[PDB]
Amino acid sequence: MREIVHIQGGQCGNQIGAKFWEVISDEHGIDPTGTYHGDSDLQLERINVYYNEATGGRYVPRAILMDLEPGTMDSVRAGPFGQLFRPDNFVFGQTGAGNNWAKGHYTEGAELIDSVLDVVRKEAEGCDCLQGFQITHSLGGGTGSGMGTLLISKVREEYPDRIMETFSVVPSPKVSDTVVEPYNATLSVHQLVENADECMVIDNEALYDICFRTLKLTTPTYGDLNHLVSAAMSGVTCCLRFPGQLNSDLRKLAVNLIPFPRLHFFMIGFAPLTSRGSQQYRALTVPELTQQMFDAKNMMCAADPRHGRYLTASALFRGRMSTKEVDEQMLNVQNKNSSYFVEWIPNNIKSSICDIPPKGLKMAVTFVGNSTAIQEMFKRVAEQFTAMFRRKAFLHWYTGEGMDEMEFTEAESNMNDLVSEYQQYQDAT
Amino acid sequence: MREVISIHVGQGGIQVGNACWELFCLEHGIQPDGQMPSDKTIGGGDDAFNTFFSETGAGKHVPRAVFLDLEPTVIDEVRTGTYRQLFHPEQLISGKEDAANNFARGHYTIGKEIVDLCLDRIRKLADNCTGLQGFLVFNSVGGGTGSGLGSLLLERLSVDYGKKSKLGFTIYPSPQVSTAVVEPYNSILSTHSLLEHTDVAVMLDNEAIYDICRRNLDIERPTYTNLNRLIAQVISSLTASLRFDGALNVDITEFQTNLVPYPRIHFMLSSYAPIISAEKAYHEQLSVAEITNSAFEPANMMAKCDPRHGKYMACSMMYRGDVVPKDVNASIATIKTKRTIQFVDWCPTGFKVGINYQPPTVVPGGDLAKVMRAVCMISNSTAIAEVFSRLDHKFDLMYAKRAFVHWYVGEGMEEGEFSEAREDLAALEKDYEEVGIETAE
Amino acid sequence: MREVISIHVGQGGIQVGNACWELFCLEHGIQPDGQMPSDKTIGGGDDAFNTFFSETGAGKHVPRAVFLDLEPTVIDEVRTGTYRQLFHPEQLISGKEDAANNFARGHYTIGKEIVDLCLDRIRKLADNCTGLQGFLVFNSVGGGTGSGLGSLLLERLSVDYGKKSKLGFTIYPSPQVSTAVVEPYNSILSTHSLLEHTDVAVMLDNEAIYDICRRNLDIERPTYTNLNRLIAQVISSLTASLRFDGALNVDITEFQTNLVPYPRIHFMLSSYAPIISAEKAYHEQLSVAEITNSAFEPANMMAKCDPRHGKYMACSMMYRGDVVPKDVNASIATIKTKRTIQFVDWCPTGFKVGINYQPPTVVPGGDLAKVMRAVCMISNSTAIAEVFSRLDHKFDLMYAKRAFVHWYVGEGMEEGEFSEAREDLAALEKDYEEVGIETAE
Amino acid sequence: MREVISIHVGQGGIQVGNACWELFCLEHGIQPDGQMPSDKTIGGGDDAFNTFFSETGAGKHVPRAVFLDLEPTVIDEVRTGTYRQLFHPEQLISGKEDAANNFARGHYTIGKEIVDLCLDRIRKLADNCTGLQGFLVFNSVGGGTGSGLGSLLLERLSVDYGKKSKLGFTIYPSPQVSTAVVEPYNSILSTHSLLEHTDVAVMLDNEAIYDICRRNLDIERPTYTNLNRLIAQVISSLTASLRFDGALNVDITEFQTNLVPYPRIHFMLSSYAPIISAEKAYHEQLSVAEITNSAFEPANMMAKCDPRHGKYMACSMMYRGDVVPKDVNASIATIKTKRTIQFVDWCPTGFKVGINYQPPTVVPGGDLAKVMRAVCMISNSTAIAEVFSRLDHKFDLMYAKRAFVHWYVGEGMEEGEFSEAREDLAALEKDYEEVGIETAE
Ligand SMILES: [Mg+2]
Ligand SMILES: [Mg+2]
Ligand SMILES: [Mg+2]
Repeated sequence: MREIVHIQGGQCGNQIGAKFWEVISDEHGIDPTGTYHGDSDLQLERINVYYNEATGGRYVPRAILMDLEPGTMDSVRAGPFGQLFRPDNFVFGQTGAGNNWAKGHYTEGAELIDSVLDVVRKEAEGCDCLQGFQITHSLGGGTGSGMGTLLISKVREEYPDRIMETFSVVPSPKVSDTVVEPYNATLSVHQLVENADECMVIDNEALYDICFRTLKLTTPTYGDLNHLVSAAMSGVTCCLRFPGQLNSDLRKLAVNLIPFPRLHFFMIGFAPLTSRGSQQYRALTVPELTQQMFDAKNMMCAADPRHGRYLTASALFRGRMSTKEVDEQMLNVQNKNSSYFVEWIPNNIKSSICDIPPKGLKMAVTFVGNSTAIQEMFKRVAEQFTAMFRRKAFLHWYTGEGMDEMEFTEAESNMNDLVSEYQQYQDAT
Repeated sequence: MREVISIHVGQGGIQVGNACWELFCLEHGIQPDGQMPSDKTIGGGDDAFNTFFSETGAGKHVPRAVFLDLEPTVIDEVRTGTYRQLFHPEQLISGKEDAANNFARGHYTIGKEIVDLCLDRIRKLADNCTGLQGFLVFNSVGGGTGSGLGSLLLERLSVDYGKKSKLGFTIYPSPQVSTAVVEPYNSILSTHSLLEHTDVAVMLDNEAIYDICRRNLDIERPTYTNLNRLIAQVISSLTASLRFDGALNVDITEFQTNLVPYPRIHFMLSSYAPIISAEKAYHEQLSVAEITNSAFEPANMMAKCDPRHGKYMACSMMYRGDVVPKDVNASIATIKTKRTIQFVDWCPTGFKVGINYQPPTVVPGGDLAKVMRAVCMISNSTAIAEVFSRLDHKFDLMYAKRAFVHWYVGEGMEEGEFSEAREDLAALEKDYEEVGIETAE
Repeated sequence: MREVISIHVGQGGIQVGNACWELFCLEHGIQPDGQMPSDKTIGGGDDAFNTFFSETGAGKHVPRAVFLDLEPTVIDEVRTGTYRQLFHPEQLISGKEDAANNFARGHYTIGKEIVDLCLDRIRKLADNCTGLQGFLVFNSVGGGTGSGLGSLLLERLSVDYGKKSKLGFTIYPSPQVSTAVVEPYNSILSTHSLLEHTDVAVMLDNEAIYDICRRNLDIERPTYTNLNRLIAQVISSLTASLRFDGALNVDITEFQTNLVPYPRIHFMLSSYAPIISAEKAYHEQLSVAEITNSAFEPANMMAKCDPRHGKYMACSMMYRGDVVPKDVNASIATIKTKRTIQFVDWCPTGFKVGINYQPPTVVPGGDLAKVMRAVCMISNSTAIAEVFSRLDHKFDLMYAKRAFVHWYVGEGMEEGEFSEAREDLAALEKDYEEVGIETAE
Repeated sequence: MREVISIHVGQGGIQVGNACWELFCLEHGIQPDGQMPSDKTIGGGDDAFNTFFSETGAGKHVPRAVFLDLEPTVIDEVRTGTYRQLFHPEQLISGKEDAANNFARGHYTIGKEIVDLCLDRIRKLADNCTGLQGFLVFNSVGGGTGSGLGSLLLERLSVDYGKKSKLGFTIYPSPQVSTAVVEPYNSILSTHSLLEHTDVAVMLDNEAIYDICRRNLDIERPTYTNLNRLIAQVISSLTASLRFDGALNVDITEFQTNLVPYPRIHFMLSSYAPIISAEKAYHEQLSVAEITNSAFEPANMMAKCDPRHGKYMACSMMYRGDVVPKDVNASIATIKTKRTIQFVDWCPTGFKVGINYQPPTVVPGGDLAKVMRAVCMISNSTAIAEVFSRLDHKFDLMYAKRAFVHWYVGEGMEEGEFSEAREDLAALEKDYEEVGIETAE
């Protein structure tokens, strides 16, 4: 039915989806136990395309658990809504990748892929007209990417028609949570540029910036952050989940978002984002949220539209309004800062609306535009990879996995090729 | 599922071990006999004690660690001590006549005497265990078996399993303070036979323990009780991830080829804090930034080798308690900020966060005050080669004078072991010499 | 509303302070006890004394400044002096045994002894104040607490408030004239711990005070009375805007990142004029142009560092009295006109006028003659790095010989503080080295 | 209409009383004989002296307070002193042979000797009085009757009236300074027999009086004259509402179950200010905020128990003089503002303003300077349990050694009084232990 599935690895991402399904449960108001306690059939109408009824009305996720060590499995296993799960999917590891990506990709990569792809495949038979599935990990290591690389390869072959919308955490330029990041990252991204269908960037520092400045929060954790992102990743299917006077699916999205298949790394904007007092400063209009939409500070990725140029831009609106406003602000904005709008893409802004906003708010905005400002991102990470690969720093942890360096060259001149590729598209008219 | 096991050797070494298992048993609060004060509820999500404290069919939960040393007096004190309900007889293997600090004796001479018993015990535990990640081995370049017999120990244990991690806690000859003079012999003879049988290990020196406990713990007159307590804390936190929920429950194997990027120079420093008094617990606040900026005080450096004379490579500031990713994170920016510090630039950043949510527990009768947040700066730099150089120069001359050599030649070692082992520190001097070279252009 | 407060340290330093508050109290003419000669009418439009002289419920108007130094003899003279009705007991904090010009002593050793009392006093005043812009801190690299204890002082006070401005008046080791020989140690140990705790500050050297008072004041035989009087004038005018109507009542915070464009090299010169005699007050006219052109006489340069050897960056010629925007303005064209002068061209002009309408007031018993117009050339150039270089070369060798080092090592400082602080002046030498480089093309 | 009456016991205690009635008589300025300097005009709206000074048919206005103590020497000095026209013979009841600081003696032994005379005097006054709210009782855990005989005193007086308030001023054993060593015995034997016969009472310790008079009064060498003067001020203001117009003339009974919310832990601190010199009266301004922020200085805490170690519960900052509801009010916001302070959260705020319009009066020959505004921080926190714990541990061991016990067993007390009274401080330790626990969820 255009239903989809979720698969998460990732040192964080395993938590991320926990929050995610948590949020969707709220938007479906079904008890933690797994039965519905809401007030409209509309939550039940399209419930299946994420959930699954069970005998007795156990309502369940179409999620897939990735992990190389059960702790997360216990963690979310210790999770509220944990009784809303299926024990089947608790597919984890006994070792952990140690985030040498070769470890999580050959060593443990080849070790535990099979049981996953089997049960996942059983989910594939459980899906009537599968629009797709949602993967989640991080692009700097192996706790997610280790195996998730193998996932994208295997299912991608196994389902060359299905959509692969991939969110994985990008290392911020400043803070290096690990120094093996350039290598895991580069080795992964070689794969992901080939095999993944959609990708959107996952920085932490942006999420900090949001929580601290625009959220005006002092105490950052993951969980709030995954609230902030699963807000958007939860919004994305809204029309696909719920009616909309102007609907567009991921196929309409990506096909209406990408000129050439190498450009499915997208940046993200969601809003509104206030602290409590703000409403008693300000109110909500479509033009208002628009005035956030093109905010670099909501630009939750390491790329700057202020520095790069919008190759593409789009808006995901959930609520009840007048599109006569919506479009009007659209075109207005597409003029107002025309210069950061790439040229030969006429009407490079594109529209949407969901008859219902997310719960709690009256109107919704989402922006997954695609400039080319990410070039500094790949340039950076490739740069650090370059330095220590001059040094071969921690190659020994690496070659101990029994990869070659020439692969590193492959993702290397590879990833540079993708960058310059974005250069010419940005530098053209 | 996630096991480790501790090995204990040398007088100071098993002193450390005693402090440690006192500690952990305190920290899970399982009573010294082997029972917990109360029943254990059935739950899931992560392991517990099961790592180390050994489940029985009843309130008997013994460590997963082993004693081995050829100087069996003191260990008997454990054989007598309060935890004589705690430990287990077959947990105990000792030698009667120790090495006399002949490396070559308990390594060669008495090296032959207890090995098989050791390996059988190891097989009993690892066979008892499932997902034992790595090996906690403790010894000392002083209590002589701590050098010699341990040297054979890893020398063979590595060849037994291999795939386990080597968790190395041994003590290093204090720079000017000491215990003997054959220490050169113990150390370097250990070292050339240490390295290729070691995965990674840290070097704890005492004089720092003194100076810092006396200033930072406000200690007037310390000893191995305080020392063993302090290392008790540091190991107490170096493995919390496998014991307690933390945001980034990093792991040893994870640490291995990432902290020590190359294979060779795979040791490090470790300055834990916050060690303060009850009168500094109050009159203070002990910020994340205070532990953090304080974490890199060279004068806080818990092994007498100046960091400021070296260039850092990695820093795994695993944290206990109420830690914020952001706050620490910006502190790490602050660490990038430190002009005086200089990093193996070809490893620009190699950082690796640790935010475990349990703040520290304190041992009654101790001198450390209670806090909310712990740091372990397991960091690796260029600096530490120098004191080695002192070791090989001291040993250089003394060996040149053939001092004591009769003792060792009497027990079955050859001279080329000596000069060649000096070639060993020659090479490692080339290693700290070279890796510190900044890659050209 | 617009407060500042003064801090005083080091023998010469509190000498300066005494001169200063003598001055201001003279200038608002509030009698030494604490009363004005007459009642104060109620009015509005701007503040008055209220900045510094402290309102009571009666004729008691004490400064908002604080004394701190560990050499408590001389301060007692204030404790005895005529203004013993002026000042206030809790305004007074001193140490008994000063540093002996151990930087490390009153910074480390006795550094620990009076800090908290200082901070409490600060909280009493700032809590007493509302719109305190910044901090007047006075000390000396000689009266040793002036280096050490002040070093901790800003080191922590900055971390207390931060958002206040740091108004730095301290004296610098005269180039060839001196007071001691450990001055290298005092200075540079101060400097690496000075910079990142300093916002901005000026360097007053004495030999200029001598040469210029003797020629320009026509002085035959001067001392700290004349010096302290002279700095009394310069600070007297550096803050008039917050005290008196001027056309462009510029402010400190205004000065901060505009005079010192970059963050680093944030110090400067200050050649006040017109300092002349009663017999040159007559036999002269003292034009705006005379003060103005005269303001840039390198031989008038009130700190012994040749401007002509440097390239100017900014010049805040705040003026007292009957000033004309136009006349000065064209004089500034004249300053653009000066071929010998060369400016950080990437800052082509950075000028910032100050035209306060009150001409100067004179202190009876003084040597300066009365005029109509004052200039303060707070200007920043490239030149001043050199004498620093003398400081680090002198200190370079002396430290190389380990001279006196026992004194400091005896009190709790480490050697890397020394070599690293030399790296500090290394960097700042790179700063005056680099910012003076003309940006290419 | 609104009466209270004072009771005086123990050497220091009646010292306090003498200071007090000296004070009040000064403050209403009725001459020591018993007359006012001039005639009293007939008016209404509120009471006057009539509370305590006793109307005659002429200029004879004696206090409503009573002396009782078994050490009758010193009281004779009152019997001799200038106020021998002031007081009244039947106002005077003393014992010849005091307790020798046997609690059990003047409580048991000599306890039997003067009680009835006391109660008769009480009946004469309370019968003389009408709207006597409560009871001012003063004694000391030192001048031994101050513990023992007072213990019976409230023990029975409470059972006499009950409905009156118990206003408890007694001194507590200074933490490290002392008077004897049986003080444990005096105190705790008092305490278990104190609590259930006490309504509420404050604990005055001396060492604070010393430290603060010497710093804040600038005192060089104090004694009970200064102490008794200081407590004279604090009680002088703790009851002004019944003596003078204030905006919120709060009352004792009002204070009772509101300051001490629960029944049990019903004692408190009291740091009065502003105590300064004539040279700090000038050189200062003494803001409402200064008294207010200053009111919570732990170093200002007038009983040697760190507030910062405790969590506040209530604070009745009754104020003398020109107080503004707003200004203080925002200061109370400032008190909510204080991060270091922590409150019995289940009592979020429990504040209770006191703004009496008379500013303080000063006693000639005194050391305190004159001001415009007074504060009494009668506040209750968690902190004060600790010094108790010192008392029961000290007493714990000493009693364990049976020290001195022969003295008390000789006079008619049983051992279970001792161990059980230790159970008493056990319970109260559970009380400060529990009420400080933050209520769950
Ligand atoms: Mg031994
Ligand atoms: Mg001095
Ligand atoms: Mg008596």
